[PDB]
Amino acid sequence: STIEEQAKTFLDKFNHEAEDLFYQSSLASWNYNTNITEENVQNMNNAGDKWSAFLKEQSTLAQMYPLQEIQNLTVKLQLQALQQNGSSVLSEDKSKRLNTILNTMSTIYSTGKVCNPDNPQECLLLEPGLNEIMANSLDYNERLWAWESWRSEVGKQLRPLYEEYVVLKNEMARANHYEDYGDYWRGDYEVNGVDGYDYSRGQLIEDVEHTFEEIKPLYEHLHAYVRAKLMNAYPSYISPIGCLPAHLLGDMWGRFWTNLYSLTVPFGQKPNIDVTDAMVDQAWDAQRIFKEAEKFFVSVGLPNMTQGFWENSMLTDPGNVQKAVCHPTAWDLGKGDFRILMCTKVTMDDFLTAHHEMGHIQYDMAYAAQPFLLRNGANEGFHEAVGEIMSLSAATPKHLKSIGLLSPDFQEDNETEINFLLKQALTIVGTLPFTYMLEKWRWMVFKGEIPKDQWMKKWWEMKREIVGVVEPVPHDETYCDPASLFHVSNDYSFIRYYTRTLYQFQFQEALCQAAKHEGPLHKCDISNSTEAGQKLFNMLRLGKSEPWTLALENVVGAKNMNVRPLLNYFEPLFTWLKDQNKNSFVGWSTDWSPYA
Amino acid sequence: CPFHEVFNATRFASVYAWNRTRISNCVADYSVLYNFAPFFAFKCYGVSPTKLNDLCFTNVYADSFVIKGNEVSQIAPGQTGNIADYNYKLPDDFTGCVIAWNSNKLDSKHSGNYDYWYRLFRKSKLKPFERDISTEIYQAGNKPCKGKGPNCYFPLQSYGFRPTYGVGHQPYRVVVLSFELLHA
Ligand SMILES: *[C@@H]1O[C@H](CO)[C@@H](O[C@@H]2O[C@H](CO)[C@@H](O[C@@H]3O[C@H](CO)[C@@H](O)[C@H](O)[C@@H]3O)[C@H](O)[C@H]2NC(C)=O)[C@H](O)[C@H]1NC(C)=O
Ligand SMILES: *[C@@H]1O[C@H](CO)[C@@H](O[C@@H]2O[C@H](CO)[C@@H](O[C@@H]3O[C@H](CO)[C@@H](O)[C@H](O)[C@@H]3O)[C@H](O)[C@H]2NC(C)=O)[C@H](O)[C@H]1NC(C)=O
Ligand SMILES: *[C@@H]1O[C@H](CO)[C@@H](O[C@@H]2O[C@H](CO)[C@@H](O)[C@H](O)[C@H]2NC(C)=O)[C@H](O)[C@H]1NC(C)=O
Ligand SMILES: *[C@@H]1O[C@H](CO)[C@@H](O)[C@H](O)[C@H]1NC(C)=O
Ligand SMILES: *[C@@H]1O[C@H](CO)[C@@H](O)[C@H](O)[C@H]1NC(C)=O
Ligand SMILES: *[C@@H]1O[C@H](CO)[C@@H](O)[C@H](O)[C@H]1NC(C)=O
Ligand SMILES: *[C@@H]1O[C@H](CO)[C@@H](O)[C@H](O)[C@H]1NC(C)=O
Ligand SMILES: *[C@@H]1O[C@H](CO)[C@@H](O)[C@H](O)[C@H]1NC(C)=O
Ligand SMILES: [Zn+2]
Repeated sequence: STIEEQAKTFLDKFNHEAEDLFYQSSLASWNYNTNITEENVQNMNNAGDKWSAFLKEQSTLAQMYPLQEIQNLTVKLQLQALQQNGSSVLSEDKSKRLNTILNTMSTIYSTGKVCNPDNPQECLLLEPGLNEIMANSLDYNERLWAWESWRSEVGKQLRPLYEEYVVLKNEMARANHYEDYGDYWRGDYEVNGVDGYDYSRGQLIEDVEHTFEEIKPLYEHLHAYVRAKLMNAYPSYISPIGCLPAHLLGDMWGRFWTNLYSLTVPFGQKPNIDVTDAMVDQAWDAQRIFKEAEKFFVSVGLPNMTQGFWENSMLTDPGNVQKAVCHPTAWDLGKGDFRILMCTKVTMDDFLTAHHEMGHIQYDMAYAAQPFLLRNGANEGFHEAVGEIMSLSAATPKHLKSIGLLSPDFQEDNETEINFLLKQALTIVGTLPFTYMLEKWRWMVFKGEIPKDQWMKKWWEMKREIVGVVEPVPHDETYCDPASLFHVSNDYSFIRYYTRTLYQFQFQEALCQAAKHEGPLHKCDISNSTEAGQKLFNMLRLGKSEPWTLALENVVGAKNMNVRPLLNYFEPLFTWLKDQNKNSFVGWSTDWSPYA
Repeated sequence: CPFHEVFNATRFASVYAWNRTRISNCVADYSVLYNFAPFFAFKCYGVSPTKLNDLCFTNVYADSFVIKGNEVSQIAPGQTGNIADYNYKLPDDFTGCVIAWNSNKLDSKHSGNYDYWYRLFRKSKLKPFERDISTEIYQAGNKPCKGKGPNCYFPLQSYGFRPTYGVGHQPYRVVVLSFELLHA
């Protein structure tokens, strides 16, 4: 006769309907992903349409129960997930316009190609094509040509579309009793209810600013070292004190700096660790790699793979008879169906990717007991962090020596550790400012502090002030540079990566401390340590049923984001950089530009 | 004695309409079912089987269930849950044996075995050895009800068994031999 009982019954019905519908959709999607055939596409389309129709029908009936009359803090989260008007607040024509504009943007991004001048019959796509030029070329004019071209052909065909996209998304966000679309995305971290763990939507900006204010010295030293080393490959293109050009970062946008290892290696004479020859000399296969990964995961006390996973999940490419999409992915079809889809080769990179995907599968398997609506991570950053901690822990030389893939007489020196630390730093430390700046610019644009005619005047201005990169050619308001990315042209958030990177090192430090480890953090293996696994389990099985602050506190011991473990992980590299660059200058000035 | 028709049939009944199969007028030889049917579940809460020669049964009842995987633990005295409270309730002083076995090879289908049903909603609790076949719609609000639509919901929902489910979701043919010793 109350409202709580009616809400409970409604969720009870929805829980049993959604399971069957979602399982049918997921099975159809997997069947399509295995092959490439017309009837599979037809089945996938039918299943997806049915699932979307059911979800839309069930969404409407959930608004009858007021949110203020229910005090349970568990069904309230599910109702809040269901009571959300998706895009129906506006009129039908506006919704149709929004769907059309999104589809047009996606189509424009997907099928964009650039042609070499005076050669209309020779045109290259982004992948393959421009990516190979960006990642494997030491020339100067070619890199600048590709960098300017791709943006010139793509961004101007997306900017007018993006203006209407922003306007309509703001209209929908205000219709949904929010401030803007940026507030709509920041709401993922919002926690209301139980006292002592509240997290307002506006606290995220302050937390990110405070945490990033501490990373600056290490990034400054790394930037100075990279700038000093790159003056040997481009002698007359890098300022002694200026900012690094964005077209010489080994990537189209500068997201990662991994492709600069061959230019900035400290000791090129001593080789790195590569067990590919050991893998070949003992006749290893994909099954052996996967069983070794399973052994590593069971070494810490976690459960192992279900029998069906060894049957329904393909491990190697079928060949020319079939046609699949080789892309690693952990599939949770529901109702006890967990699968891995990856074409495996005998290589160390696959040896680490298997661990990453199996960590994904373990995390998915952890929270199978929760209701359907709560079967996800605490936020949008826990999942990849749990995946990546195992990958970081499994590459230690001690583990390689223990499993017999390396010579027992290989005397590990204090010179290869610097190489490994630098290689890890170039791909971990060098991406946080980029993500932070992109999210800050997007939030400022959505909020309204930046008028429509002052977009790019800020976009290149923040770069020089944060990332330390300068545009090689001037730009006007016609260009839309951020839309060239996959996560900007298509509607996707970008603050996931910063939080994931900050969480992974904190978790690694907590586990290493719990494992009674003595020495530097970079030589830590969580193998043969039960105490290092059970603690992690306390976070694995919670899911979305509890605020992310409580989940983070259950492992690390602190309820807020922290950066000290990240700097502790790179301490000897920091000392070596401090010793090396005593005769150089740290810092950059925003006055030097390549074009002026 | 008929155990072949009781254990080796093509189709069984749903849990909401469980067949109270009557066993009578014969000699107990189910040891072949030890070997022919590898019962993975065998729990006897009453007398020991070794005492079964001292007292035999004539009007004994048998039950045929088709339920999920993570549910055989719910078929036990003193247990709670959806099936125990709405579908089949055993008494605290239960003298019988629960037996279950996997049935992927003959109770699962690629399309879906939409032939086994189970109760979900009811405005009361059950009592030991009670069966309900009612199909009237369930009321949830104050207003009187005629047909589905608003809060009113239908009382029955079917299963979706498939051969590629996990161990906890594959159908288990569960003979809850709740054979009553006190009545025979
Ligand atoms: C908010 O609602 C949830 C359910 O939506 C409540 O959680 C439920 O709490 C009850 C206890 O009141 C649990 O019942 C269990 O019953 C078995 C019967 O044997 C008993 O052994 C257990 O110890 C337990 O009492 C029920 O499992 C649990 N369900 C879930 C999904 O959590 C929650 O208590 C409500 N919040 C408040 C503050 O009451
Ligand atoms: C988005 O969700 C909100 C609820 O969170 C929906 O608001 C509800 O919309 C209905 C229909 O417009 C309103 O019913 C009407 O209310 C007026 C004023 O009370 C009354 O005079 C009419 O007879 C009719 O009952 C309802 O009040 C309103 N409730 C709230 C809390 O806003 C909205 O419809 C959703 N938008 C969609 C689905 O596009
Ligand atoms: C985790 O512990 C196991 C068990 O002690 C280690 O495997 C042993 O390695 C030693 C190497 O000296 C062998 O002598 C033993 O035979 C191995 N155990 C078994 C059961 O064969 C394993 O090396 C440890 N892993 C790490 C990373 O330290
Ligand atoms: C995949 O394709 C092959 C031939 O192209 C076909 O024999 C097989 O049944 C297909 N399987 C699925 C799941 O579509
Ligand atoms: C790990 O996998 C092995 C291989 O089947 C299995 O015997 C063992 O039970 C698994 N460990 C756990 C904790 O499930
Ligand atoms: C390694 O240890 C040696 C000890 O002789 C020391 O001279 C050297 O500075 C240390 N660091 C590197 C990078 O070699
Ligand atoms: C059960 O049925 C199968 C199929 O008809 C048959 O092969 C088998 O012998 C039967 N066993 C029993 C219990 O008689
Ligand atoms: C119950 O089982 C008996 C014996 O096999 C059979 O004669 C009868 O038709 C069944 N009744 C129902 C309701 O399934
Ligand atoms: Zn991942």
